[PDB]
Amino acid sequence: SYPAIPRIYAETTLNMLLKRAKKPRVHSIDEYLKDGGYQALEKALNMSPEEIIDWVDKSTLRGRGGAGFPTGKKWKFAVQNPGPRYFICNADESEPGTFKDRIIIERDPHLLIEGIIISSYAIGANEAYIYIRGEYPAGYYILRDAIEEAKKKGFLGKNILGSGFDLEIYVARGAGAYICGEETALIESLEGKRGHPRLKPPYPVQKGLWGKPTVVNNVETIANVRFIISMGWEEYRYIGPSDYAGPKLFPVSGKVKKPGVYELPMNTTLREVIFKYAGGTLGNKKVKAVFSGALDCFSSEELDIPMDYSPLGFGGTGTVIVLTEEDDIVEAALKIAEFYEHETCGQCTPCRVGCYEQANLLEKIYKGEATEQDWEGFDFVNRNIQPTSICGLGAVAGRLIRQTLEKFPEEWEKYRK
Amino acid sequence: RSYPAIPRIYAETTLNMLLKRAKKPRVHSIDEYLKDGGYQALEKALNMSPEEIIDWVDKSTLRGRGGAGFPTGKKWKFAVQNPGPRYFICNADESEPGTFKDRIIIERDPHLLIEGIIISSYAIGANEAYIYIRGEYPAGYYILRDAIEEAKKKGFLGKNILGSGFDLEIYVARGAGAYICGEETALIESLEGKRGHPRLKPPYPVQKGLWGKPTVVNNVETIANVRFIISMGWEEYRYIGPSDYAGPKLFPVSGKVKKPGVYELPMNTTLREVIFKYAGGTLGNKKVKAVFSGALDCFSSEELDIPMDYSPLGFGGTGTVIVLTEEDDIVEAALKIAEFYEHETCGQCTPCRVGCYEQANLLEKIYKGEATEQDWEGFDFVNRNIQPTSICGLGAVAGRLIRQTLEKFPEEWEKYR
Amino acid sequence: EFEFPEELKTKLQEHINYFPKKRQAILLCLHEIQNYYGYIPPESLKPLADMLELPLNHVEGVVAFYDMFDREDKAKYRIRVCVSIVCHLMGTNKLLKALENILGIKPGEVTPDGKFKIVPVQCLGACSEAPVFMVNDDEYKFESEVQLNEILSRYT
Amino acid sequence: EFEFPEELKTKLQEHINYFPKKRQAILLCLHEIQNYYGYIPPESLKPLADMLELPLNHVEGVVAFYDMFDREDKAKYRIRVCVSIVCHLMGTNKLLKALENILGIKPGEVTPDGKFKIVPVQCLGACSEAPVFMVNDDEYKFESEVQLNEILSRYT
Ligand SMILES: Cc1cc2nc3c(=O)[nH]c(=O)nc-3n(C[C@H](O)[C@H](O)[C@H](O)COP(=O)(O)O)c2cc1C
Ligand SMILES: Cc1cc2nc3c(=O)[nH]c(=O)nc-3n(C[C@H](O)[C@H](O)[C@H](O)COP(=O)(O)O)c2cc1C
Ligand code: SF4
Ligand code: SF4
Ligand code: FES
Ligand code: FES
Ligand SMILES: [Cl-]
Ligand SMILES: [Cl-]
Ligand SMILES: [Cl-]
Ligand code: NA
Ligand code: NA
Ligand code: NA
Ligand code: NA
Ligand code: NA
Ligand code: NA
Ligand code: NA
Ligand code: NA
Ligand code: NA
Ligand code: NA
Ligand code: NA
Repeated sequence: SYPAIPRIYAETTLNMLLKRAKKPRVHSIDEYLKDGGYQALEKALNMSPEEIIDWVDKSTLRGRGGAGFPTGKKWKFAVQNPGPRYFICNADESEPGTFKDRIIIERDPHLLIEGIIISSYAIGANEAYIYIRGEYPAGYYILRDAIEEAKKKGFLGKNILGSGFDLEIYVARGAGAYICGEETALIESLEGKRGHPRLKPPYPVQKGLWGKPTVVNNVETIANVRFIISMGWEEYRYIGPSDYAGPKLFPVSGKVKKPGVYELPMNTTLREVIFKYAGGTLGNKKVKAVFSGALDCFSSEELDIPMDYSPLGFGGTGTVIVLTEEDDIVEAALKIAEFYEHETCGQCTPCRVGCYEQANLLEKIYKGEATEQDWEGFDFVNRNIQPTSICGLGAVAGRLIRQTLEKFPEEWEKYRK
Repeated sequence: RSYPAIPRIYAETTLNMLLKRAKKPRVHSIDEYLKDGGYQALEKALNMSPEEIIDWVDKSTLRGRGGAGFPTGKKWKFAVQNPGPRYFICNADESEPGTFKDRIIIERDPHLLIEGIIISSYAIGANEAYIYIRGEYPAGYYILRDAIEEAKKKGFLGKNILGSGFDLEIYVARGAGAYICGEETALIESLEGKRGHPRLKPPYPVQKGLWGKPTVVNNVETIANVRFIISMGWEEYRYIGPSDYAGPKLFPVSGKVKKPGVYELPMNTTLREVIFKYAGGTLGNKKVKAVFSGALDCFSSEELDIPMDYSPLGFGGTGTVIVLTEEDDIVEAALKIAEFYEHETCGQCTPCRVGCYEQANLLEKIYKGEATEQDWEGFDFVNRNIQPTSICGLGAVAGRLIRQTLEKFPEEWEKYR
Repeated sequence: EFEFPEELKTKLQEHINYFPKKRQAILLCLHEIQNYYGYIPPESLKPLADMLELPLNHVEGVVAFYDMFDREDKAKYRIRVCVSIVCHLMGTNKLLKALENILGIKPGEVTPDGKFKIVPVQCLGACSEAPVFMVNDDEYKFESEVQLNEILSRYT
Repeated sequence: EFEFPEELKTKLQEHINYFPKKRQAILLCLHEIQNYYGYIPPESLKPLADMLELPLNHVEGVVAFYDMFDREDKAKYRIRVCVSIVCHLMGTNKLLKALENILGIKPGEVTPDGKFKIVPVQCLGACSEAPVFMVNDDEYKFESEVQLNEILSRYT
């Protein structure tokens, strides 16, 4: 018995990450084994760590946490440095509009766990961690139980299936800080401290948990490892376009008829996501904007871009928040400002002060109480959150809002007039 | 999305239960249904034992709406006294002349029915359920299919529904022209892929049914009540209308009234009130000559003050009211009824097979003025000798209405002789 | 010889896969066949029986029993006219007259172009909207000839 | 004189023993304490500190930082209402209006009986089911007041 979870709609054209998680329920180990679960692990333990790294490299799998760093190269970087090494699954998923990782956690834990074990073995880590946000309590208990199940079927513990490889997966809980999704702050939290990002360099692959080589990979990244081993890198790359191959999860919300998670190839266009898959818009209103989480803002001019990692592609995490023609852009921007205000950890002064002032001033604008100086101030702080910032939050806390200013001037101008 | 054209049957309720949404002539999809507390009775049901649900439905006093008035909870009790697997079947064959009350649940408020099916199936330990819907309701069929998909998406169907450990799949089957497939044993024969031939009873479906296993067949309207029993509790439900015939009843009114349509009323309403207070009186303010209770009973203008309940002096049947006014030829009407039974006898029993044909063929001769004196005496005799050796109720009732027109309108028949 | 075009065969196989037992899918398969061909081709029955793992006489008997199925006349649109009590009381005869005036056929007949067949049927469960008729899956109240002509103009 | 009752002390020790190093169990411990009492007592921190082999101010620093922890208001049931972008578009304010109508409180406030506290939170990662709320660990989409009133009747 687990806490109540809303039944998010899930749909797939590729039937990989959502083969089971398209069904809104906990798939336990037996049902997992039935479809050939844990056989990729078995195959992996009969391979060298170097070869697994090679396959993940050649698959062109890239991180799904937002920074988009090649996974195999990441792993290769860590194994250049003496052990012991640690593997961390990043399940903090707290950016507005993003709910894709949780459906893997809640419906198909063993897809995740199988990935962690292969990955850990690939980098020689005997200690792995899932860091899951505190507001995902059902995910927490589902993971713990699925870990117990894996242990009893002999997939975890010492000398896993006679291989000589030992592994324990510990499940840690967050407690309300979006910044703890930043990998260095994640590691700080795991070491029992506040979620304060560390200055880079050094980089975790060199110096992370207890100063030791540490690979942090997103849940959805890890969800792909089973498949790369199972089908081989060459069959894997045949999925979608040669350039950006592989399955990808798109959490679609806002003013669409069918909000939910969609598993699609990355040659899909943003327009297709909205109109082909998510049923179009509510009331068939015209799309005004798409928020790529709390990162970017695309106009209705920019729908025909691919959902990939090309220069001109959507990028980000595939998070699609749809706003239609009656949605007030300033109102929406304020909500973004508020998020950043609540999530700056405050160690960098321009970020600390910017996030605060951007929200406070924008709220005055919104309420029609801004002075002429408040307006110029707002403009100014929005351009000056980033300086001296030691992590990406401060780099992007102004980004989306700046884009709305540049793409919807007429609607802002009305607030100024 | 897009469904076949359905006439917009008028609906009106003084109780606002079965016809709460279905008073509005359109499809009510899951979101609207949830907004009105949809599927919350299912949630409460799954936190009770099946035994309690059976108990509540028993104490509700709910009696079958399909025509035979068998107490619904008791029916469930009998089934669960036999070992599983068990099956649940929603009878949506509704093919009796004058009866269109079930279709408006199906087409307008499908989730009310689906909710009821799930609770009922859980009550009897059935993991497989069917809706058997007549082939001449294509819109209903596509609406039900779509609604089931919506239910799966929100996790009300499938495996381990809402963490309860209860599994259910609902399959939708379509009839293909045959009124007899509404008789429960013949329905079951059809579901097995055979002709609709009723089986000899005993044994009864609750003991030996679909694939010889314990089977509960319930009428659409019956199942539409289950939501209200769990939601309100059996005591409050029992308080609707007269205590001996409690709960909402649907009443399809047709023929020579101002407001033909389906009325949701308590069962202490009189036939007279149905016609004049609710259905707007008669066309042209003509005098009522008769009310056909579908193709089952014929009531004179002297019999309008009876209750629309299941008492011995009440209306009975399915509450189907077809109103005939002073200029309607009763013999012409009797012919149409004889023709119905002619077309619908399955033929297994000789007196039914031959009687249904002869009653119609001879009465056609009477109506057309071409009957010999022997034809008159024949018709009288065949009318009294359809029932002998009958396996099912069709042959028992094929002459009933017609006999009543001969007793209650002798002067009109004498004009034909 | 006779085989199902794959487009039809796929839908057929879906129905067969839909219920737990293949033979349950017989009525759905037959609806599908009558939708594809505008009728049930006699030749179509042996290969259906194969797919259902049923004897042919079983499926023949089933086709014979259920009145919606037609093995004799190909029609693009089946005009199902209710001939039971309520529709009779409220004007079935006026509907068929209007049908004859417009199409030039009576119950049981097909138009020369194969387009329309009048099928007299029992109560369609819409008696408050009598007199009632269906055009394939679409269902309507008959009001008048002119109104009827406009509905039929929608079927091309 | 503040001491954790045995049942709690036991659960805390489980967490401290779960990770390789004791200090890694601080957030699990703090979730436990808040679950047990309905807030984080200030008196709990010193003894927690001793079990983790950490100084008190480290522990206090941690409580101040992590938004799920509350040292001020005891509540049986925390109603976490999402106030971020997607829930806002889809009807956070209707959710709050309905909460006020039922419970008589606004965000920040605790019922007199101390049974329900409304906690405004950032995106809960269920945006397709906006507007989203939790009641302790349970999570739900808000549909309407009547639907909400029924959900809340489950917490006694
Ligand atoms: C403010 C901030 C929040 C982040 N939140 C997450 C998160 O919730 N989940 C995640 O996997 N990565 C998150 N990241 C990215 C991580 O720092 C890191 O790039 C990622 O977890 C590595 O996994 P990947 O290489 O497989 O993408 C965040 C980064 C920043 C700057
Ligand atoms: C000829 C004949 C036709 C019937 N048609 C129907 C029908 O269309 N729908 C129905 O629910 N019951 C019909 N019945 C009654 C069923 O056999 C059975 O009593 C009923 O479906 C049980 O459900 P209930 O207890 O909820 O009424 C028919 C019975 C006979 C004899
Ligand atoms: S940029 Fe902002 S969030 Fe990142 S470390 Fe600095 S103050 Fe903290
Ligand atoms: S009574 Fe008539 S309809 Fe019923 S089984 Fe016998 S022949 Fe068939
Ligand atoms: S009598 Fe014609 S539809 Fe009922
Ligand atoms: S915006 Fe509310 S759950 Fe994401
Ligand atoms: Cl990062
Ligand atoms: Cl019966
Ligand atoms: Cl100290
Ligand atoms: Na989920
Ligand atoms: Na967190
Ligand atoms: Na980083
Ligand atoms: Na604000
Ligand atoms: Na039928
Ligand atoms: Na018929
Ligand atoms: Na009474
Ligand atoms: Na019909
Ligand atoms: Na260690
Ligand atoms: Na805080
Ligand atoms: Na959540």
